[PDB]
Amino acid sequence: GYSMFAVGIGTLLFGYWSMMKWNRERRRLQIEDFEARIALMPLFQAEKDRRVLQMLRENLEEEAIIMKDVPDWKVGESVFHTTRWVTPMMGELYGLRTNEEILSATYGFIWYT
Amino acid sequence: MNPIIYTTLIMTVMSGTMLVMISSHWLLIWIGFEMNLLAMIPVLMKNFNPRATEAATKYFLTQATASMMLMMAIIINLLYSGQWTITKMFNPVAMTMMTMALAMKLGLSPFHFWVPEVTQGISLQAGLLLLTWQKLAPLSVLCQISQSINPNLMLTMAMLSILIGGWGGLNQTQLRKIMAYSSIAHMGWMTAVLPYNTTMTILNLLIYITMTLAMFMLLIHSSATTTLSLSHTWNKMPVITSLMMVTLLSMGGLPPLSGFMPKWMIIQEMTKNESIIMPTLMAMTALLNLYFYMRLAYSSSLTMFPSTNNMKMKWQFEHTKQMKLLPTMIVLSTLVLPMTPALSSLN
Amino acid sequence: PGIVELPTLEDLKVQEVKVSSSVLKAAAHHYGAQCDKPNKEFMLCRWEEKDPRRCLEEGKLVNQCALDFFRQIKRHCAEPFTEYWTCIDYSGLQLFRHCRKQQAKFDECVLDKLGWVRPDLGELSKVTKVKTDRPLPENPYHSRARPEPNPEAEGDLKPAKHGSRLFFWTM
Amino acid sequence: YIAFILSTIFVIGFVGFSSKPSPIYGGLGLIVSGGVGCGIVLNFGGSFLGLMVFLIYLGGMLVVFGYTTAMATGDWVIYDTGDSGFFSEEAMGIAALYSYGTWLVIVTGWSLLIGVVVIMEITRGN
Amino acid sequence: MNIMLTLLTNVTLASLLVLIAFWLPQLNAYSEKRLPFSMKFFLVAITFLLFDLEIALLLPLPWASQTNNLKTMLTMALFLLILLAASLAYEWTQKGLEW
Amino acid sequence: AGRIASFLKNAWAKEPVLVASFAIGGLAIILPSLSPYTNYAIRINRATPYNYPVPLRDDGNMPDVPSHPQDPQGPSLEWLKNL
Amino acid sequence: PLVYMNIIMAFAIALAGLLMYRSHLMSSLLCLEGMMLSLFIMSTLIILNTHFTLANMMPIILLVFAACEAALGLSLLVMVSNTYGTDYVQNLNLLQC
Amino acid sequence: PFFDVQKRLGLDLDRWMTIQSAEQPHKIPGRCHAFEKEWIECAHGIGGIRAEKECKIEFDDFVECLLRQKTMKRLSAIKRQRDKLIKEGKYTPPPHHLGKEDPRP
Amino acid sequence: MFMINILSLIIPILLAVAFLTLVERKVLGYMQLRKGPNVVGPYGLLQPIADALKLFTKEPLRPATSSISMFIIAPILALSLALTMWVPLPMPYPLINMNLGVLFMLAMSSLAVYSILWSGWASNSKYALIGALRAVAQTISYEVTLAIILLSVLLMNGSYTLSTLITTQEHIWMIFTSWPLAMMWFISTLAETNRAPFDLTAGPFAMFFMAEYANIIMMNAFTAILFLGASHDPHTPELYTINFVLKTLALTITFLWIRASYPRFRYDQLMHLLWKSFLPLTLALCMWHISLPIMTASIPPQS
Ligand SMILES: CCCCCCCCCCCCCCCCC[C@@H](O)O[C@H](CO[C@H](O)CCCCCCCCCCCCCCC)COP(=O)(O)OCC[N+](C)(C)C
Ligand SMILES: CCCCCCCCCCCCCCCCC[C@@H](O)O[C@H](CO[C@H](O)CCCCCCCCCCCCCCC)COP(=O)(O)OCC[N+](C)(C)C
Ligand SMILES: CCCCCCCC/C=C\CCCCCCCC(=O)O[C@H](COC(=O)CCCCCCC/C=C/CCCCCCCC)COP(=O)(O)OCCN
Ligand SMILES: CCCCCCCC/C=C\CCCCCCCC(=O)O[C@H](COC(=O)CCCCCCC/C=C/CCCCCCCC)COP(=O)(O)OCCN
Repeated sequence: GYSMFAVGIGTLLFGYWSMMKWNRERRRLQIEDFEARIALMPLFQAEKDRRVLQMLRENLEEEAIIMKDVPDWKVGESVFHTTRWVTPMMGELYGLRTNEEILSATYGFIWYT
Repeated sequence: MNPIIYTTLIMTVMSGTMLVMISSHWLLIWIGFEMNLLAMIPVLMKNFNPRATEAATKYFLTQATASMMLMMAIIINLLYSGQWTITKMFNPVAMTMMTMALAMKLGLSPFHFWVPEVTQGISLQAGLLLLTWQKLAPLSVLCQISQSINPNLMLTMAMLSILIGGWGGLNQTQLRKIMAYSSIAHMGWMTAVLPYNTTMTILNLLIYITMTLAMFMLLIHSSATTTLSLSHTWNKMPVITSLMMVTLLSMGGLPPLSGFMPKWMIIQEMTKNESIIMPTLMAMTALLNLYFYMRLAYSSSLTMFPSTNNMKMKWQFEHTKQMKLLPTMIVLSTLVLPMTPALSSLN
Repeated sequence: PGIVELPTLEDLKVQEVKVSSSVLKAAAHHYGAQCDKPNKEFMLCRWEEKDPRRCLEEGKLVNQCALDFFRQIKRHCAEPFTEYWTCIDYSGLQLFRHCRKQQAKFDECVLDKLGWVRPDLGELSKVTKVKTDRPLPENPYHSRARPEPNPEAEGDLKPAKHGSRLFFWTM
Repeated sequence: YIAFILSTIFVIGFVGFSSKPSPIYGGLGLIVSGGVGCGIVLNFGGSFLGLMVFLIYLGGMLVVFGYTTAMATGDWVIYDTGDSGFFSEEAMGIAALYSYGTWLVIVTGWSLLIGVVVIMEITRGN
Repeated sequence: MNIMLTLLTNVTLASLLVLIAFWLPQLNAYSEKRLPFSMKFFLVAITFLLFDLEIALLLPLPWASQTNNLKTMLTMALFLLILLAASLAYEWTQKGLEW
Repeated sequence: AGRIASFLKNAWAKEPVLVASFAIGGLAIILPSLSPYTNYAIRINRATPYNYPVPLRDDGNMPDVPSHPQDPQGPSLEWLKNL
Repeated sequence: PLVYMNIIMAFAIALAGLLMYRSHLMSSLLCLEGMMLSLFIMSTLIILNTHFTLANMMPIILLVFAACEAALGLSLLVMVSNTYGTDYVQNLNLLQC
Repeated sequence: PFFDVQKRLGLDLDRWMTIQSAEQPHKIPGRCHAFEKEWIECAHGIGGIRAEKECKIEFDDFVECLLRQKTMKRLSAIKRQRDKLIKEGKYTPPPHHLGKEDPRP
Repeated sequence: MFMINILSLIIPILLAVAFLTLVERKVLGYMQLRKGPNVVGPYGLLQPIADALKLFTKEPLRPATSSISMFIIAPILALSLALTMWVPLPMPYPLINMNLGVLFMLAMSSLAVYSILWSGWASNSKYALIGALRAVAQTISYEVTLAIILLSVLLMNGSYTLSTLITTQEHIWMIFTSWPLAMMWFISTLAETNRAPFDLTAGPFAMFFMAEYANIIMMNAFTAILFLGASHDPHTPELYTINFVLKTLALTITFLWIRASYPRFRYDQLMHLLWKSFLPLTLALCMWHISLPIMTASIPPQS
């Protein structure tokens, strides 16, 4: 009676202690991984900005070519009253590209398993 | 039910209403309406019989549909503007949906059909609660968004409510249906003034609540639910019938009683906005409510109907439970016209 | 209304860092320790200007700094680095904890070659300060002028003239 | 236009069960519609909320509905551009319920307890 | 799209196997010759529904434990569980769990 | 004190499941407010960097803010390692 | 766009079906539940598209409350059946205007 | 009607969830954080009538960010013109828009 | 080669539930002082083939008055769900790596009652309808406590990802951290599959039986992953697969042992068991497992 409860409490406490140590170690490992990501982040930001700007410029050149004969069109006009930079939507960067890469940029992360 | 459970349910109803009244987030207002509806159903069904169950299911279906459309209006408003605060409605379709949902919650015409049946099905205490307390939350929400209401729709529903209440009250011999149609007409009067002045709406609501509380408590004291049952009260307690006659005269808008104060004020306010035809029609139509109030007064206290022999035994007994605030309700519903300028307290 | 200004494709040309994610992860700690200054200048500029087009020069600078770092690694510590990033590249999670042994070798090698000390725990997540000559933007949000507030009347309260003045009431 | 195809099916199932034929078959139609809607939410990116539909809605509420019945007789453009970091924003916003939404938790728990009490009182009968 | 293909394959195989099972023995020639409505079962279903709603509320706990507001989160989680236990106790005491 | 002891002894017989349930629930309610490691858990949650640390513009008036990650200024995680 | 329109159209169809009332009050409850499911989908899509993080609780909340209401309605239905032997809508004619 | 208990007591019962730009967990921004912040700062302390009349620019930009109707209209016009030109046979896509390009990190 | 992976997941499961019938008969026979099938085949190894062929060659007794629609729909849903529950399981790598794998299993398990309800409704009998209603009530009752126990256990894991359970149990099993939750989880899995002591209730029948046995094996595999975590070496996953399969087999044989050992409950008795012994203990242990990681500063990493 008493011995069974003592054994159960003992194994519970041993498991609690082991899991405490392991979870603290896992927290430290996660911090190390997050620090590596933080160190790598600025280069990724620079590359992302360059890529977005290149896509926007290419779309601008193609729009200038296509909409030449349209009477009332203005090439590269904004839809906002403000002159502040606005982050582009997905349809703005891949609007004129093929369906495979459109579907990639839209659903690749969601459909990846 | 158990008195503890009944008290808890009543407190939950009041807490849902207060949550609607104190919150600035649309989701919390919806939650308050949901809590109120959830706690309201057992109160209607407290005395179990098929009529009470039928009334409870009718009320549930109506209120659930209204709450669903209220959620839809909130979602459309959020879609066209990332806002959750209860303010200007930002969209005409969403505002029309919200107005219709709140109209069905209040029972305004053409969504008036459930009120007489629900009131007839439930007892007199449940009817008192349903016709007094269950109007605060939708009217408060309407007051908060008054600047965005389309006046045409609001005025159409208000005038329809006045007409429907006046016409439907003429045909009734059941007292609870008479109260329901009177409530519909008074709701029309209350909502006809929302586009112009919400203080007038609140004043009308307070006067109507006082009068309805007085009349329902008088009906509970003389436990009558039909015209003929009320015609026997003079042979046991004529004072109750005389007080009820004066209260009915007040409810008809006759000066110098209290019930004249709202209409008068509302008419004045409407005239200040170059609205002349509508207040005229409104008073003409309130004449119908006055007519069936007068018919009740004729059958109740101004004439003496035949009695029964077994009434003699009832002469030997007194009411065991006395309702407090009944004398105060009668006085407040009859004799507060000289204190009219107190409305500047933004009641 | 208005025309969106975009830099030419020539403004977006720079020698790209052409290594994969495992190689970057293997050297992430030393890269953060050594290339901190250009990266922090670029990130401060990015968070202050709120415009990608205003931060291109700092991006080219951080690319150049990364290239210099990787050239030093190539010229000094090629093979231990190769083993370390092959380690990292095998795993599906790219975990640091599987083959610390290789990591040690890499660390030892750099400590013998460039005197590089790996930053400790909690050090790369510190908020540091940047000394820059770039002027602080005054209206990064491009806001217009705020409308003037209401007059905000104030004074001493006096009793209402002749009272409520409601119909026949004299008070 | 995968999202559009799902939407069309969603409306078709709604028309199917809204005709109200043989409430068991209306329940089957509503089950199909709920599955398609959960698929829409999953394809959008709301994994937890779609799975919440699929678990709570389908497996509890429609199951109870069917039990009670048995007793008786254009896209892809409006999307984002960046990434969410090293977590999912939907999970963070949902988990903020215990740190930000104390008021919501209080009112919801009170409502659920009141609902249990109300159901018992109503089904008592007498 | 991988999950879509997996579900399609599972459903296709199930349909094919069940169809062949139901149609293979149909080629040979052979002879080819209420009211009660128990309340208790409805009550069990409704109790399941309400408890499932409370489980839906409790589900985000694995993520709720990283907030830096550990005291508030712990208080609210214990509040939810205590009200769930109170619901069970109320159903138990008013003879709602009998057969 | 006798009545409570008698009630506990009578409940431990013929109702051990409920006694265990109430004991475990009460312990779970009470212990966290008395443990000293809950503050450590809060600190561990604080020290997990999910976002990028945005640097501050130096004006010569921030001696507590380090200029490099290896600088001794700023928060430390030696306590976490020693745990 | 089109996706939002379909969701709204589904809500309108469910509301119309609820207001048709052929028979079988259970069909009315099913229409209410379909309306709520449409609302859930629509609100979830709006909240996810605009990255309103703190609003992610809102769908869950709605769902919970709606299901509670559903339970309530079911109870009412059962009681009505226990009085008449069926859930027929035309049997609820004791109270009239 | 509205009884501002929160403002009287400084409670913040539900104000934390009313706008996109109000202290999201882990500092995760809304998609239209800047437009909403500008509109709120324009309209603050002025009243609904004056805010509706005078802060219309900010609200229009916020609605454009939220629903992107103008952007989708412009993209649709460009795509329709491109489709008409390619059907006629005068414009051809470059290799960048045909998948023949050189990707960058 | 994703189709090859899907087929290599599906077919061996079907073969395993085919031979689990022979293993069950043999084990029950030997615990009953007799032998199982040992004539058809060298040691009964051909018995499942014989039963399958006989079942597929026997006449199907359609009611001739029932709704064919739900009658054919129910086995399809049952077998499809039984096969779908296997795809997120890591051994050591899942076919489909899901963030919320555990929630996915819970959702499909909640779906599983529809086959019972539809088969009972389409049977065109009042007594079969009563039996189906009783089974549905028992199943939902026990899945409540399944869900609560599952969330309590995952509170030490950090997420709903099934692969993380391998990382969580790298040094010690979860059985040592929480054995009472494991006991209640085992009993609830027994009551979920209508297995003795909870078994209170030709082609389509074969499909239903196959779905039931696949569910049994799947539940035991999930229990083995959840509570007895095997060590996984990234450069030799065969070791993890062997350990996981051995633990799953041990748990299945324990199911057979329990079937061979005990009488069966009454309906009210198992309902009382759940609602008055498992639910209070589960709620108390859920409070304990919420409080414990905060008390001991042992919160798992991921968020
Ligand atoms: C029949 C006449 C009506 C009777 C009404 C019942 C009488 C008993 C009620 C007892 C007094 C209740 C007052 C509560 C005490 C403090 C109230 C205070 O905290 O609230 C203030 C509010 O005080 C109340 O509004 C004043 C109530 C006084 C009612 C008297 C007016 C009656 C009309 C004239 C008829 C004469 C009646 C005289 C005999 C009683 C601040 O309001 P605020 O949160 O900032 O704005 C919300 C309201 N808005 C939206 C309309 C602007
Ligand atoms: C003031 C009047 C008191 C008496 C009247 C009470 C009226 C009815 C009861 C309802 C009132 C609810 C009170 C709690 C309001 C919630 C807000 C407050 O508690 O602050 C929270 C603090 O949390 C508290 O710990 C909540 C404890 C309250 C719950 C325990 C008992 C609740 C019972 C309430 C009645 C429900 C039914 C009764 C059941 C017995 C927020 O914590 P904090 O982290 O700073 O801010 C979050 C934002 N961050 C993330 C940016 C930092
Ligand atoms: C303060 C902490 C609260 C939070 C923890 C709660 C966790 C979950 C527990 C609550 C679940 C619901 C409980 C419902 C209670 C119902 C009680 C009841 O009515 O049962 C009685 C029987 O039980 C009773 O007698 C009433 C309760 C008895 C006392 C139970 C424990 C009380 C406190 C004991 C522990 C105190 C602290 C322990 C400290 C020990 C040292 C560490 C009737 O049972 P029948 O099914 O009708 O069968 C009887 C015929 N054979
Ligand atoms: C300071 C730290 C505190 C730590 C807190 C934890 C402390 C733990 C205290 C003890 C907890 C143990 C609880 C374990 C489960 C208890 C459930 C229970 O006891 O229910 C029984 C009943 O449970 C059963 O008997 C179900 C068994 C059904 C037969 C099925 C076969 C089971 C036997 C085979 C062994 C199973 C092994 C499982 C291993 C799982 C591996 C994954 C009660 O029923 P009654 O006797 O009728 O009494 C109540 C009525 N008045």
